[PDB]
Amino acid sequence: TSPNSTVRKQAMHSLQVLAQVTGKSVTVIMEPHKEVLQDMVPPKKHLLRHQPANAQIGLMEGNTFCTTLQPRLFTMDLNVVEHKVFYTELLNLCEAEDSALTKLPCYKSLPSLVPLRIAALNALAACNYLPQSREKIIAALFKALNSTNSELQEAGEACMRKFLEGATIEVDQIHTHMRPLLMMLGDYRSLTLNVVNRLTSVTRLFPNSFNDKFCDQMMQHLRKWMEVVVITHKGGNEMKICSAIINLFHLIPAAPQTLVKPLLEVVMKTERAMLIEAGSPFREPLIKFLTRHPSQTVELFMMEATLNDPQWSRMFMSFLKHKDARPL
Repeated sequence: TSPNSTVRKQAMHSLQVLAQVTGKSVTVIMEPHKEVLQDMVPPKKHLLRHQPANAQIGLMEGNTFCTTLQPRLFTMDLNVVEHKVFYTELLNLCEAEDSALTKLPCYKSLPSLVPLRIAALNALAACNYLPQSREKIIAALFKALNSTNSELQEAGEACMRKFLEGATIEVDQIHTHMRPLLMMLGDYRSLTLNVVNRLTSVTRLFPNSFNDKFCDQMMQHLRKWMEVVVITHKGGNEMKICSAIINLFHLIPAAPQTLVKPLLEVVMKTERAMLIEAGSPFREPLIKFLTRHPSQTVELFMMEATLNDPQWSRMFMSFLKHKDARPL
């Protein structure tokens, strides 16, 4: 529970090393000592609001560590007053606005709340075994997963991955929590890089969520974004938007093989307009998608007319030379 992040992480790593060398588990090693944690896991004698931010993060990380062990060293029970207080503080920290935290004196001087929010989210995701909590925890995890902050988004994805290891989540819950984002992406201008990153995280965690019609909508949006990229190039983040959208396809299991032809056509059109082959950032995600349907790609490229057309032949040769193109 040390406030010093280096010493805390080295102690946790040291306990894991000791468990690996001895062959015992971390819980067995920590079990006779755990008396020394009784005041800290969960924090009893002080409210976290009174404690400095570094101490708060250290206590939350220590709680996450003790609760994440395979046999839990401490099991939180919401019937215990201190445990409910700690859980409520974690929920408030995850849910509250940045301005509501800033007015609190302990946070008032942090350069960024984001490390505190990540530590709180990790401490909340560790409570996957309490059946009463799950709805609020899932709501907080989805709020973090939908955060415009990149670091908070990645932390939300990781915490959701950690939470799903010990708790189920229903498809209805996913659809209800993701409905605000899915409704907004009807127009192509709404597809910022953050939105596509959030969709990527959702499809990584929950592959079932997205179906064929979503892939068609993403294809239409990608066509419009590639047209915008070409217009911008002719006039002189859209390239990253395009690349992320293409990368989204190979992570959706419901993406049909029929997408290969329009995807190749739009990438070829954009590259020909921009006159780029080596510097094209569309090849890396496209080859990931093509390797998922290698027979369709080979049959499309190995057509006589397509092998005569020098541009398509060049694109085929470039794909076949790639490291990931073993299926092709």
